[PDB]
Amino acid sequence: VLLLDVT
Amino acid sequence: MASEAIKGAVVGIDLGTTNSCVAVMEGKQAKVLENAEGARTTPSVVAFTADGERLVGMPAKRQAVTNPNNTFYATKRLIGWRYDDPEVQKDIKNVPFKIVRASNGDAWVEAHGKLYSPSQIGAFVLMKMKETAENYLGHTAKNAVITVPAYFNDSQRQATKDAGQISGLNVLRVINEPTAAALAYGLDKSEDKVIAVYDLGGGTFDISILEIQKGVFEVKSTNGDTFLGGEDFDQALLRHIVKEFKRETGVDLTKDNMALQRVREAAEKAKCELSSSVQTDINLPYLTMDSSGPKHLNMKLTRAQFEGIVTDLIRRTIAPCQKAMQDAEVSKSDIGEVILVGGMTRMPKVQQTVQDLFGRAPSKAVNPDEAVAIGAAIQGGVLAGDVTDVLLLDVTPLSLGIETLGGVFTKLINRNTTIPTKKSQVFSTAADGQTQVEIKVCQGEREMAGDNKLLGQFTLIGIPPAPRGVPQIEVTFDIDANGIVHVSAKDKGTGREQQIVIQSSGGLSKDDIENMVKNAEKYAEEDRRKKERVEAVNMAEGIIHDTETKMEEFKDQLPADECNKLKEEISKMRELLARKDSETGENIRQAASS
Amino acid sequence: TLLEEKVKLEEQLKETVEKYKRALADTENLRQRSQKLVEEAKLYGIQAFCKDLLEVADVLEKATQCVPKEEIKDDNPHLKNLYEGLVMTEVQIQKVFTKHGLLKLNPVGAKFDPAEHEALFHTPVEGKEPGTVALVSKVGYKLHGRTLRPALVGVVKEA
Amino acid sequence: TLLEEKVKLEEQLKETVEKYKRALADTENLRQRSQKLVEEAKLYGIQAFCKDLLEVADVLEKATQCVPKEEIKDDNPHLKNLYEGLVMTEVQIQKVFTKHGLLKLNPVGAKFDPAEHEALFHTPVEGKEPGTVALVSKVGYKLHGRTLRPALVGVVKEASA
Repeated sequence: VLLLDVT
Repeated sequence: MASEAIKGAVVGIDLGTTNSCVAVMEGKQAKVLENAEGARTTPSVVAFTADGERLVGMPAKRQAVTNPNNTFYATKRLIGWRYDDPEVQKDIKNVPFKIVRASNGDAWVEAHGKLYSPSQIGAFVLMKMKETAENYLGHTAKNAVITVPAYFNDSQRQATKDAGQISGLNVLRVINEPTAAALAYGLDKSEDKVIAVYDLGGGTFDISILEIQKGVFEVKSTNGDTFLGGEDFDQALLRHIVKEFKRETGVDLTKDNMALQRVREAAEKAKCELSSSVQTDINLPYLTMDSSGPKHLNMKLTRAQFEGIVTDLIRRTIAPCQKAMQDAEVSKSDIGEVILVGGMTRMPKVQQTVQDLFGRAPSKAVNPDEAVAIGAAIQGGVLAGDVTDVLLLDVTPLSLGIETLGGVFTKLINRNTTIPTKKSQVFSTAADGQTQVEIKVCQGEREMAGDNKLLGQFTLIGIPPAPRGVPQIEVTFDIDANGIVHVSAKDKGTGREQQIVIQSSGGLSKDDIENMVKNAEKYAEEDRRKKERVEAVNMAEGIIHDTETKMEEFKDQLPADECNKLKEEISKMRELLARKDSETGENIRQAASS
Repeated sequence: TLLEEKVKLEEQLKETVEKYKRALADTENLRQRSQKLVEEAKLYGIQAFCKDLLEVADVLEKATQCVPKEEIKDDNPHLKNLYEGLVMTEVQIQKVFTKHGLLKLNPVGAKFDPAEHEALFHTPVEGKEPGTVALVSKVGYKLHGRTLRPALVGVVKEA
Repeated sequence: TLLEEKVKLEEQLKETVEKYKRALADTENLRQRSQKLVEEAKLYGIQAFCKDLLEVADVLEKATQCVPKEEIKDDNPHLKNLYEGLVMTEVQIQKVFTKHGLLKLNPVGAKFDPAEHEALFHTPVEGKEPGTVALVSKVGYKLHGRTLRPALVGVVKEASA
């Protein structure tokens, strides 16, 4: 449910 | 007439007797442009060659020795004056270049049998300045606001306007130096007051008593010393240094040439240093060469010694200021503020003299070297540009963003960002098979999710199944004017969008701008360290999950007992002592080949 | 009919004013980014200059220090003048470095710090705290609070 | 009053549209100028540091030329080591200078160019063409076409006859 970050 | 539709760039060319400066309005704060050589002040020297040239500035100061009869310098003392004038008659004797009378009986200058008015020399200097402004800006700078001394009568102001017109500049208005200084200090939007400007440090000392009634500046009185400037102070310090060297050793540097220049530069550096520290050291190794051996200068100079060397020069600025007070019909109690302009006004003795002379603490907020240029730039920007529109443009009080899977706080918009902006950033799913994505919007400056604040929360529900990293979600902030932030999350490819109108976007406008930022800078290295640690943990667990997924795909004839680096990776994970796990992330072995 | 003109003009005014504020707020962010880029470029250039400038100071310091202070006497004038010139040049170099941010690092007796101090060797020394700089083999330098070159020092161990 | 009010407001609409056009022009100009200024601050930008190290370099050169070069023998070993250390410092600082474009200006026989040479005397010199450098009283320094210190030269003058 926790958004990720695109590298 | 109607709106002139200037729609151009306005520059303030501070045309001085010896040095000049040009400034532009870079949005909300003015900026001083550097010339081709990287120096902010262009010398106002125009030199002509044998066949024909127009060398202006340092390429004209350098050549002056070989061409002393064609180097026109300090010509702003001849502008607007007739040939038969006492000041011109005293000036003609000293200046090497020829001064001739024009057809109209005006004091002009001569170069290789050609007539040059004192306005044309200023025109050439203005041309150099416009070339510099075009080099920086990129486009043509057509409109300009030139500055003249406060005692320039109508004829000399008209001559300056003619000089500005000759150089291809649209001279909006010709401004006074004290008015420009007041604008630079910020007294345009001020109540009724009587201010005095203290101009010491150039080729002349000027003191002018200004009034700011109704919002316009009226110069009540002007005064000052003509033969007093910043060169005399440097010469006094140099004379002291050379006398002390001769006393200590016995060699006089006046006969020398290179040693004199070295001593002059050291004296200038020490004088510029004797304004923030009590003492200074002057070291000039291998200053002179003698039969008995080289001699090295080494002098310590205290602030009291320098204040005693030049106390007569400072005290010579006491009578003209008092007479300016008397003529303006004001006393120490009627002066509302004192304005310091000039390079030597940073010396605490000079400011002490001004305070003792007006009864007011002088304002030292604007660099006195570049106050006239910046003030002219501000006035020009107000006159024809659109800068007050940027002034009312509010800025974001504190940075915004969203949460991250590893607890990081991604900065989508920084702290000091103008309010009417839109910004977007793509993001992927947390893990494989995830269909629920939640967004946590918070405001703060620390590199942590919940350590600053929490504006609100919303969940973007509904994602098609896909492996981790493939789905793309566009979290875009649509903060409009008047601080109305429209946080919206967009799922690229499919529907099910989300959008919120979170309030309290800087509603609690207080000292929080300066006190949540004060403790954020001290707690920065530790915050960066813990953010790096959590990022290391995140990529370590991602790598270990990928390795586990690849291992659980291939099992037959797989002797992966030597491939148990996941155990040591986990052991390092449960260790709050190592710097980072990036060097230990070499756990992506795929010798099984699917 | 004519009433629609007021509504259309008001809507167009609102949209155009918002779009104008958007246009005038993007240029400010672009200008701030430009200033940040210029600052970073200048800082990197100056750091590159300092990394090469350190060696001159190191060489001059070693050359001057290698001469013992006992032999500088009036019966050897050529060495005395040269030594005075060299020490004055060294302090001039250090003054110019300090003026432009390049600060020295001579933590004599200060606590060990991995950010600025590097432990060349470990050896217990009587009278000094554990993990304390007893000696400095090579001097370090700092730039604007960020260590440009860690100081090579000796760390007191436990005996 | 309604019609004139509408006309004035439409005129304001056209004015703010043209203001938006000017804003687009302004931001494009700002982009171009930023791209130029980053390059300017990359090539140059060490100008203060170089302008302050010029005097250290000149002092080291004067120190190298100071010693009479006849007393540097094995009789005085510590003067030998110190002189070699000073010469090593000189060559190291000259290698560091030219790595960053800091080229010395030593125009012993070039034409007098006011953009890089600060004339000191106009002495007449026989056998030399007018407009050249009779001697260099101090070597100049420049980086990337931006002179930092003119070479203090002495030009020659035509014969009075």
